[PDB]
Amino acid sequence: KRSRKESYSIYVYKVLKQVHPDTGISSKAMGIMNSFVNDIFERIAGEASRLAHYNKRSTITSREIQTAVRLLLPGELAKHAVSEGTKAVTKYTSS
Amino acid sequence: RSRKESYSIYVYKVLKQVHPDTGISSKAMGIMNSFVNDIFERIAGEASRLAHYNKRSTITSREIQTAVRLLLPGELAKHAVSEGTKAVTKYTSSK
Amino acid sequence: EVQLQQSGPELVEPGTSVKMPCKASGYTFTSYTIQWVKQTPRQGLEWIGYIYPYNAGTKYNEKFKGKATLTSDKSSSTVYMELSSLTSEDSAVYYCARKSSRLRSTLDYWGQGTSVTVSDIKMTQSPSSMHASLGERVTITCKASQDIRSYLSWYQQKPWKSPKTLIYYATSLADGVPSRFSGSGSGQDFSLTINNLESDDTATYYCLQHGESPYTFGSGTKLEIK
Amino acid sequence: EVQLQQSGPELVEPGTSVKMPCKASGYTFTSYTIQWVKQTPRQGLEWIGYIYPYNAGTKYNEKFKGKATLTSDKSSSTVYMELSSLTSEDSAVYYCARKSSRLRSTLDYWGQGTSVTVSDIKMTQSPSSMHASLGERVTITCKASQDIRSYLSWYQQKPWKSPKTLIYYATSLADGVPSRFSGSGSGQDFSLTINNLESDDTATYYCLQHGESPYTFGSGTKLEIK
Amino acid sequence: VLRDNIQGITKPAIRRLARRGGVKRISGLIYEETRGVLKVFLENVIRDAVTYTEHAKRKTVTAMDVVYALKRQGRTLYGFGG
Amino acid sequence: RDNIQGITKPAIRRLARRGGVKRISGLIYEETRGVLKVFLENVIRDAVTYTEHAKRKTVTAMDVVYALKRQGRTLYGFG
Amino acid sequence: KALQKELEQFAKLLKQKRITLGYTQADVGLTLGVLFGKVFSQTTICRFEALQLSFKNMCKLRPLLQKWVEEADNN
Amino acid sequence: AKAKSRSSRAGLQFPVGRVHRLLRKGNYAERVGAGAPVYMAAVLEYLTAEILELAGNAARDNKKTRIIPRHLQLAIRNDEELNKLLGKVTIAQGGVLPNIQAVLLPK
Amino acid sequence: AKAKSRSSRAGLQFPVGRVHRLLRKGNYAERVGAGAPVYMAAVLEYLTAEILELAGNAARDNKKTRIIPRHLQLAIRNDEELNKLLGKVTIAQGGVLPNIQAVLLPK
Amino acid sequence: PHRYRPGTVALREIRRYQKSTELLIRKLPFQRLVREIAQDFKTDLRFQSSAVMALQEACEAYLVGLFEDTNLCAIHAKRVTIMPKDIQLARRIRGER
Amino acid sequence: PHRYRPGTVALREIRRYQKSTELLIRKLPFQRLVREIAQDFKTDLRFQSSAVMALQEACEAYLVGLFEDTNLCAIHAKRVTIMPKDIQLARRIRGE
DNA sequence: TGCTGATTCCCTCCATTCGCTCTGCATAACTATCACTTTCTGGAACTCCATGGTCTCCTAGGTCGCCAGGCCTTTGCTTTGCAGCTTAGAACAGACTCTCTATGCTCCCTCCACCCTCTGTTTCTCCAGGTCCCACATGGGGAGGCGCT
DNA sequence: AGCGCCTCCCCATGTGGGACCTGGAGAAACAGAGGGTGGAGGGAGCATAGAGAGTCTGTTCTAAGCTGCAAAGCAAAGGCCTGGCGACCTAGGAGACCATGGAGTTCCAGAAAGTGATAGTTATGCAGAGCGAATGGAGGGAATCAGCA
Repeated sequence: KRSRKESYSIYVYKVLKQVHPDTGISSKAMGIMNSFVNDIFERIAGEASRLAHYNKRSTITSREIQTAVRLLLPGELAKHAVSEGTKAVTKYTSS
Repeated sequence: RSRKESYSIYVYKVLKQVHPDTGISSKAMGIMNSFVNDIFERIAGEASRLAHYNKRSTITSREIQTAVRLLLPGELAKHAVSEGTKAVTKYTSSK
Repeated sequence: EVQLQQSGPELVEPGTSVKMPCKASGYTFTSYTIQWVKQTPRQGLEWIGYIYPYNAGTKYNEKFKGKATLTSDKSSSTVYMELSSLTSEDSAVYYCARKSSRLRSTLDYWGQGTSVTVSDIKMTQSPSSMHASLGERVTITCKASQDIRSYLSWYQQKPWKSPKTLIYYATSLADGVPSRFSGSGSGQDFSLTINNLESDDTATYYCLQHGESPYTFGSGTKLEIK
Repeated sequence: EVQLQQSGPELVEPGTSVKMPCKASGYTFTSYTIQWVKQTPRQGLEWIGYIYPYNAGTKYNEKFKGKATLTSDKSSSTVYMELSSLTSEDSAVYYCARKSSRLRSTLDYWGQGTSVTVSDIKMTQSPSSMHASLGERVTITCKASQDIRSYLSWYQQKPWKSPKTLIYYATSLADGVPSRFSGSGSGQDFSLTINNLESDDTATYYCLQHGESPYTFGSGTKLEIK
Repeated sequence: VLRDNIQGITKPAIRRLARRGGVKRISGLIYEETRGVLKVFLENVIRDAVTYTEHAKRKTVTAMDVVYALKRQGRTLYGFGG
Repeated sequence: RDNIQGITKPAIRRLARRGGVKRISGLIYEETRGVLKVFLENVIRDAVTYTEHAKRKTVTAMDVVYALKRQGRTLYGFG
Repeated sequence: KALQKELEQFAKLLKQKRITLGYTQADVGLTLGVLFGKVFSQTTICRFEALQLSFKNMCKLRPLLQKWVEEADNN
Repeated sequence: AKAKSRSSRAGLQFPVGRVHRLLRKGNYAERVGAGAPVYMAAVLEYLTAEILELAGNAARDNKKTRIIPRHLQLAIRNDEELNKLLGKVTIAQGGVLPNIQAVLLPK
Repeated sequence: AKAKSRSSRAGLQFPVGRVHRLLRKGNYAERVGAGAPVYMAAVLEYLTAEILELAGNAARDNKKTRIIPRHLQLAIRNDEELNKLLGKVTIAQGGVLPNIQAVLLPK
Repeated sequence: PHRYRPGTVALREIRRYQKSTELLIRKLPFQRLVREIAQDFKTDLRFQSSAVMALQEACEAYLVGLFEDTNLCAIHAKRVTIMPKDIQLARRIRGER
Repeated sequence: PHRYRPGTVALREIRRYQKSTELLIRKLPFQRLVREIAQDFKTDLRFQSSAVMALQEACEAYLVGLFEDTNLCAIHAKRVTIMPKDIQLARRIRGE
């Protein structure tokens, strides 16, 4: 009757089977991946929250997430992450 | 113009309470305002994380006491905990 | 902003070794790999190797191991190439190209090309050469041998000039490239589309994969205007 | 946990110099000053000075300036006290006490004290010596000559023992002290109240101010029960 | 009641930790210094973890409290939750 | 635009004297200029990012303070 | 335990004979292939001559050098 | 009424709905626009794809077909950017990069 | 009933109401438990009083009536706990501590 | 018999322990040390196995990284033997002191 | 004439510049450096005076702390002269 | 310059276990839909402030010359840390017991958010002197080249 | 070769002269306090089971102690080279001042976009089974180190 824990171990495996079809993963490496996704989520979300608070805004938009990615991630990493976020938002607001 | 608030009168009241001959400059008042805002942000962020870890949706004086025990070093934390407990006891005992 | 300085043409007698520098300026030198390719009239562009100055990590082509060695000098921000035992088929234009350590990124900026004169995924490009007018649409096909997950790049090369990056990640535009050029395709089938041409589109176009360990360039398509 | 180890008694010939160790344990040594108090049966307790091991910062009393020298050694966590040119009025017990750099904090933990034998603001305590029953109320006054911002502490000392800290900041109880003791007052008027008596409370009670640069102890009250 | 357990961090263990750190030669006074440094780091992390445990009204120190303590001291640890 | 030579030799000498340095080698100054350039680029890039997020064309002291902060180099006295 | 001492003594006199004959251990490993079709390396001969291999390995490598000693005595 | 979760509408595998819920419940802002979880899920998916592909390559040049935390540490510490992002981060059971200083080698 | 404030109820100088408003609107939690601003204001007032008292003592030893940021820097850096609290903090126009290493002195 | 020169075994130990991933301190003495240290903060505490495990990976990673910084300090002083002054200098520059 | 031996005026300068709090770089070259560095990120952008002042205070504090660590490295290498290798070692241990 | 001998580490094979991956079931949370509100584009004036240019005066910097003292190299001594061996002891893995405490469920109930009024606290603006920095004079102190010993 | 009395430069203290910055008083105004409601979030008991001490045992692997010695560290001399110190001439910074035009901001409309409530259906977590990847064992060979020639 104990409650259920939730993680990213299902989606991380899907991304792994996209980028490497014949490659498994251990449970410890999945724990590292879950901790990584959680850490980057808290970093970007806190950064974007600070960006919205500095500008006296009450909402987090994709512009705040883009600026937080630009501030947090180093150069080419931030460039490709901005590319991916822009492409996903463009694809989402078309259906 | 636009009425920006600070801690200058509060820090000046504290200064005239602990040193009733000693003035302060504008630059030192800016340092004191930055110090109060920085420590406020640190304690409030630690208390927010403490409330989020234990599945709590409120920040009470227990979260603030634990945060003060976390950020501040030893005797500093002990005297700050004594001051906070004394103030909360006086506030409860007097409406 | 980003410059890849190189040396002049080196006339070299067979038997000895030759040195080529790739003095780099305008960016953080340790964060980007420097890759070396060579170009001949006989077989076109082919990738020789690269050197990562962050850990001085080398990786060479299988046919260039021993023939070419790569070193880096972090203080002078330079990358040095040694070619030893220059045979008769070594007169070539040698290019160094910046490329980020990200897998999506490609050889975005190139060196001028040192002319050295001596006294695997197969790339299939269907059009070897084509002619076009001043306003029509051109399509260039780059069907590949194996599967590359969108890790294809399109380059434009003027005669006696360094190649210019047009398309990275098989669809994305490079920096400064106008929207006339459009990459498309994925997997094994890729294509480059020129929407309306100018007088500056008379050039040789190449497609390069970097999904596998040996990077292979295209056969090259010559585009001549009017 | 926290203890301050001191050496044995010294029988010193006059005109020489004597070293005093204050080996410390149980706490971070650099974060707390070490104070030195001299105790004679004729002048009572006298504050000499303190050493801060964080920056090796010294501060001495004016009547002990030059006569006393404080040093610190962070490798062995030891505090050394030098007395030079021993006058015949040096037969006294020397205590070293821990005190944090916070202004509210007091001389909380004391050493056993070394007995050396040669071969401002004034605290007024109204009862010199008083008699109390097994369940009476004891009130001790510590009227100050000047104003202090509640920076007064109350100490209890058994015969041939180190003083025990009862009250700090004139109202707050020390660690391990029962709630029978209660400090009150501020400014220039202070008081210590013993609620109900035990046989343990046969002791001498002192009040120390540390609101100004020379720290001054009180005269002390002798309290004996039945 | 345990006492004198910093000596259980033996000299070969410190030598192995130096070999993983790339150290060729090790002086004889390195081991006591390493025991003191490891002790100070352990009391800092354990003190923060025990504070996180006592806030949760628990008598059991969990791995998540250790992870929050490490994150608090700027030494974020992956692979043990969070 | 050059202007890294405006951080002159006696300015770096004064900054080393404040740091407690008694003797200075001749190759210290170019290394210090490169270090200062790297640090200034890292702070100014984040400050310009904070400025561009606010749709502003002026870098304020608040943007510099936020940029500094994000690098763990909190500066007091500018708001 | 007597078999270990016998193997040690036998390896002792094959080492003495090999030093007397001037043949190297690699020569023995090369000539094992000629004698039996079983070529052994320098390391195997060194391990046998040092007497620290497995007992089963020792017994397996024994009869080959029993025949090799007779081969090198006259042939 | 139907299908089409927000991840499939954005062409992603990371959950847009769960990221929106975590942004709402994470006490970051009063409101959350409905492009922020899409951008955020895309950035997380790109970073996961990059680290997982580099770790898969590190496992492939190890005659292995399963990613252990050693492969993740080898992927992260061999990159300038990645190391910079995760520079103050300890990976459990990851070890260190194999390197010896050049003055320690004998000559 | 004359509207007395919460700081005078708690016997403080720092504002309980403004700290409550900043805690409410600062996106820290869904609720604020109304004894938390009293504790927060008391801790901020204690830290301000300690720093200001040490800075005023430094100004008095420097024979100055007014406090400048040099006095705040001398107060902070001479205390181990205050320097531990503000280790990664730069005080503008504060200078550094006077500290010459012992080897650099003559003889 | 046969003996290796000093620094030869010490280099193969560097090459061996830098390619391995597991813990270098024994589990039970570290667990006893953790319980001894934690008993000075709260009596009758009870850790989980994963808490002690996480503490061990954190402490070993910190000690290994400090040993690389110590080795750099030793090489800067034209030495190959690390000394306590190198540990003190590395902790001084890192901000741990 | 009169001439101080080397290291005397250096120690006097150490005492003088550790006693004071004023900035050690001239304001105009630092302003020009800040503007040219910001030119690579923005083509035409203005600067508050306080922004350049905060940048100068932060840069001078960073350089003074790095010179402190550099002097510690030089003393650990049994020297009194700081070299670029001391700066590189200090920035390596700091993580820069 | 070897090179032959001895260790040591990487390559295969082969059972052998452990764990990862796939599948089935329940349940919770994500989505479609509608009504509501409320944040923020979007013009737009409007003041303001950062840039650009002028001007003057010092003064800090750049250059050069001389010298000393500090850093680097070499050589010799010594001492201490390493490689190796032998012995024993304690870590480890498994196998139990045994309590105990963390977690979930239910009741309910105190308290916190919310809203509406209102008033008194705070902030902005403007005078008034007190703090202090500069200029100059005086004196002590520390550094450093020359005389008598 | 060794200290010390003159010389000299620099720092620390006292005494005015003002110029700047801080302290204090008056008027908006807005935000904190007061009071009444209603819905929760979060307390108290109550139970169960997962789980973390606690103990025994057999082992064997690792730590501890000793020894021979070699090479690394440290001290001392010597040299040279490279920074420090002082002089001087000049260019550039500092401070003040004016114009300006482009930018940051407040004002009001309203329209797009986010929230809130509900149903339920789909995605996902948890439990169970079965091969496959991965350890270990055993040789076997390639690579490398060290001492003899």
